[PDB]
Amino acid sequence: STIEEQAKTFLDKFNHEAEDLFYQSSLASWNYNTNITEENVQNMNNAGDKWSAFLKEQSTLAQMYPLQEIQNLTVKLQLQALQQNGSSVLSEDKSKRLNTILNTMSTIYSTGKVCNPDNPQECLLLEPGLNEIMANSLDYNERLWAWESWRSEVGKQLRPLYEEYVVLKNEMARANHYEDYGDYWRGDYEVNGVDGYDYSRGQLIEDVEHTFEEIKPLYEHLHAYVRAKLMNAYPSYISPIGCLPAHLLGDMWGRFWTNLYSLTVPFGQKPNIDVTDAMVDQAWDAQRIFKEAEKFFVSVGLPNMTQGFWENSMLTDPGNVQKAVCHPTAWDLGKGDFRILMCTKVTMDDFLTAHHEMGHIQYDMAYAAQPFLLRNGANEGFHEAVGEIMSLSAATPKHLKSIGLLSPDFQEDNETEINFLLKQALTIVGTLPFTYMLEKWRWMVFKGEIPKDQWMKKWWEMKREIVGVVEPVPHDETYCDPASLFHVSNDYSFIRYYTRTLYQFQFQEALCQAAKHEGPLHKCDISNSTEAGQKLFNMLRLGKSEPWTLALENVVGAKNMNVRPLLNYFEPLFTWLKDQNKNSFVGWSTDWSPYAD
Amino acid sequence: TNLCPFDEVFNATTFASVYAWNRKRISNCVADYSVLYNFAPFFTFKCYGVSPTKLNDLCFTNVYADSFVIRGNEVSQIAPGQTGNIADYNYKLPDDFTGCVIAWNSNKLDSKVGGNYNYRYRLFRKSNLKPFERDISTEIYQAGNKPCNGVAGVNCYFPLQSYGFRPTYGVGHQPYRVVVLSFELLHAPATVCG
Ligand SMILES: *[C@@H]1O[C@H](CO)[C@@H](O[C@@H]2O[C@H](CO)[C@@H](O[C@@H]3O[C@H](CO)[C@@H](O)[C@H](O)[C@@H]3O)[C@H](O)[C@H]2NC(C)=O)[C@H](O)[C@H]1NC(C)=O
Ligand SMILES: *[C@@H]1O[C@H](CO)[C@@H](O[C@@H]2O[C@H](CO)[C@@H](O[C@@H]3O[C@H](CO)[C@@H](O)[C@H](O)[C@@H]3O)[C@H](O)[C@H]2NC(C)=O)[C@H](O)[C@H]1NC(C)=O
Ligand SMILES: *[C@@H]1O[C@H](CO)[C@@H](O[C@@H]2O[C@H](CO)[C@@H](O)[C@H](O)[C@H]2NC(C)=O)[C@H](O)[C@H]1NC(C)=O
Ligand SMILES: *[C@@H]1O[C@H](CO)[C@@H](O[C@@H]2O[C@H](CO)[C@@H](O)[C@H](O)[C@H]2NC(C)=O)[C@H](O)[C@H]1NC(C)=O
Ligand SMILES: *[C@@H]1O[C@H](CO)[C@@H](O)[C@H](O)[C@H]1NC(C)=O
Repeated sequence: STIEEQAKTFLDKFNHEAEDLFYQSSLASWNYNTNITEENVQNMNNAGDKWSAFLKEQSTLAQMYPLQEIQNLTVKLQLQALQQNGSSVLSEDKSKRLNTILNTMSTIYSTGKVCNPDNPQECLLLEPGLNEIMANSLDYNERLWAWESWRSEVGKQLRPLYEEYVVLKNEMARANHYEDYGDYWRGDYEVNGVDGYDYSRGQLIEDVEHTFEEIKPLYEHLHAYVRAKLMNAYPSYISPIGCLPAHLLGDMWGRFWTNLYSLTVPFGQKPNIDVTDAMVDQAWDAQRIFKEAEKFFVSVGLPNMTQGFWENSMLTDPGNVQKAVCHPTAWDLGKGDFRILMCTKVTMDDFLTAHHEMGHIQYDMAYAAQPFLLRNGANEGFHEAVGEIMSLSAATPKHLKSIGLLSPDFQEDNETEINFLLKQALTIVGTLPFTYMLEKWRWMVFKGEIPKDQWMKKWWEMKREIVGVVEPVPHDETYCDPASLFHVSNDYSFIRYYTRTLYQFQFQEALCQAAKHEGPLHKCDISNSTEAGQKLFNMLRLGKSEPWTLALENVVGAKNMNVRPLLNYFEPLFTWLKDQNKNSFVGWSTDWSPYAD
Repeated sequence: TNLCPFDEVFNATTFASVYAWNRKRISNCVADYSVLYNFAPFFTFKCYGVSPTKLNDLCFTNVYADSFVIRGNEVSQIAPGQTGNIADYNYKLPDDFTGCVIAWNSNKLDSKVGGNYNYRYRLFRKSNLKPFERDISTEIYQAGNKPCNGVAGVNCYFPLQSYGFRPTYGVGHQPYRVVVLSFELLHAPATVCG
């Protein structure tokens, strides 16, 4: 009779219809992702299309129950999720234009190629050509050519599209009562109407900047050290006080500094840890890898994988006959069906990735009992954080020795751990100012704070000031280097990686405390610790039925994001960098550039 | 001195969906519950009123055998007093129950790769079913106060939802063929012996 009762009944109808239709779509998508055939391309599309149509119909139907007369917080959550119409608040004309622009930019990124200045029929795509250059090449001119030509051939195409994309997405977001599209994205972290746990959309900005301020020392010392090493590798190119050149950072954008490891390893002779040879020497196959992942998760009290997981998952490259999409993925098809798709190689990289993806699966099985709409992480940063802490635990020498791959006569010293922590910082800490700055530039462009005529001009200022990176070629406003990354020209919020990095170390620290771990945090393995597993399941079982702040407090006992676990994980390498830089400039000047002579 | 349906019920072709469970009068005949209890693939063989093989030594007036199909989470409800989704909207066990509940998997046959929607439940009903009651009526549910003269739409839904049975389901969401043996015994002539 009341509005909340009718809304409860509407959602009851919706959940069952949705389980069936979403299972249809996921199975066709699997079909395709395992057994490539034009046919079940068509099946994936038709199934996903019926699913999309069902969602639009149920969203129009859901907007007929106002949240203003609904009290059950969980009901209000589900209805608010089904009510976010999105791009259907624009005119149909503007929605078709927005979608046209999105598809054009996506296919420009995926099909943008550059051809060498000596052979107009030999070209490289981003993946794999230019990526292989930027990840493996040590020659300066080859790297510079790759960088500049990717941003001029394909970025120049993306400039006007991105301008119109800004206009349309700001219209879309202002039409759903957000101040701009960036505020719309920040709406993921929003929590209203639960006393002691609320969280606003600008509070995300404030906490991101406040925690980044605390990260700044660790990053400045890492930057000065990487500069010392690269300047040893490129004397006539890098200034000892200037920014790092953009095209010598490891990948196409300087998103991760991991590929600089060869050029900056502190103790370049100390043996690095890799158990691949041992797995092959003890006759390990993919079956054995995933069995060990299952064993790890069981060791802390979690359930072992369902019989469906073993009957249905694709854990190897299925030969040459049928092609498959080998990107490691974890699938929750719903209705009790969990799978992993991974073309596993008997290596340590794939060994760690297996525990990462099985952590995804464990998270899915925990909140399986929640309603359909609340079967997800606490916010956009919880799944990947959960997956990361599994690789953290299973990578440690204590665990590798535990499962028989590493011999008990392995000597952990003060050099090999510095090599390890430096690789970890090159991957993890290295991406943090990059991510913060990129999403900040986006947030300002969406809020209207950067005029079009200054877009790139602001970008490369922000590159110089926050990240410590200078562009090797002056760029006027004909470019759109932001869009030259996968995540800007395909419409994805980026702050998720910053938040995920911080979350994963809060998790790992809280769990290692519950596991009574002595010593530095990075060495910790949470195996055989049912109390850590219980403390984690207390948050995994929630899904997104409680505020993300409350889910976080369930693990770490704190209600807000916090950098101190990151800095604690990296404190040994912090002090080591402070020592190594005693004969180096720490910081950077923003006005030096390789082209200004 | 004839034997009781033995294979007619258990080893059948297809079971009825749960909203329209068929009930068969198992009477005037000697039952083989002595040696059928020992087959043992059943995933839930629990008699909530009497001993399993001892009950041979006690004739009953009119054993009722109700046969239908559910899933593993639905099996937890075919129980006296348990009111989940299925024991209060289609087939409720009386609180004073005395008979048997036999449950086994059924994936191999009652689930088909592509959505066997033959087997259905009731999810909506104006009132909670009363002990040992069958409702099969396809009247549209009157959730919204508004008149829903056979109308299918806002706040009024088809009260029958089909299990989208499929092989690749979790053991809890999988099909289970399930038979309830209501043992009754009173002054009426007891002609079900063993
Ligand atoms: C990947 O998808 C293809 C596309 O269906 C699968 O090919 C199928 O392979 C099965 C045997 O493995 C065959 O089934 C045949 O189906 C036809 C049509 O229903 C039927 O008339 C035949 O008697 C037979 O049952 C057939 O080659 C083909 N089925 C089709 C075309 O529907 C392939 O098996 C899949 N790969 C995997 C991982 O199984
Ligand atoms: C908001 O709406 C939900 C949806 O109905 C309400 O939660 C419901 O609470 C009832 C009664 O406590 C639950 O029924 C219970 O079922 C269990 C079977 O597991 C049984 O053991 C109990 O005896 C009881 O009958 C029902 O599960 C639950 N709905 C769920 C969990 O989805 C809730 O009370 C409303 N308000 C708040 C503040 O949550
Ligand atoms: C999946 O988990 C079950 C439940 O814990 C495991 O069953 C245990 O198995 C060990 C060794 O096989 C026994 O010592 C325990 O007594 C069992 N306990 C229970 C409650 O069953 C099972 O081992 C796991 N699956 C497989 C295939 O090993
Ligand atoms: C987690 O517990 C298991 C069981 O005790 C440990 O594995 C055993 O270690 C002993 C001694 O090294 C050996 O007999 C076997 O290799 C294991 N199995 C059994 C049944 O004892 C395991 O080492 C523990 N985890 C860690 C990190 O030590
Ligand atoms: C690591 O151990 C060696 C052992 O002789 C020592 O000389 C060295 O000083 C230690 N580490 C550092 C950072 O100096």
